[PDB]
Amino acid sequence: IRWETKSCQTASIATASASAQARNHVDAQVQTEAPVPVSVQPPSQY
Amino acid sequence: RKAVIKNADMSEEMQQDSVECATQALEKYNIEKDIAAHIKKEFDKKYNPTWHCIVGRNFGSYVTHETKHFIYFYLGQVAILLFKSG
Repeated sequence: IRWETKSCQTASIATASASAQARNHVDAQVQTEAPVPVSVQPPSQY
Repeated sequence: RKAVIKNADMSEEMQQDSVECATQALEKYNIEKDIAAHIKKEFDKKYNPTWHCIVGRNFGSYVTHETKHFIYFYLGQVAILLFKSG
């Protein structure tokens, strides 16, 4: 005959943002040098 | 100077653009590095990244390309190699 009223509640939760990324690239530039440290005719005496 | 295509794995429209772009780059720059830089950047913009370009008078190469995105051609005595990979 005794009806008791009760109130229930569950705990809340917490989320968080995040990200993923594959490997990254970057540019590059090269110029080949053309040095010619060469004389005309060295008179050798080997 | 005169454009001569030796090999291509590329559509006809992109082939002509590659030559045209290199031709303009060769007109504007003397330094091969800067010519290559022009060609690469233009292709990334129009045909999506990532392109690579090598310009020079003396080299050999062995590279891997994505299908329909490789050309090798001469402008006079200067060879231009352009492709996508990555």
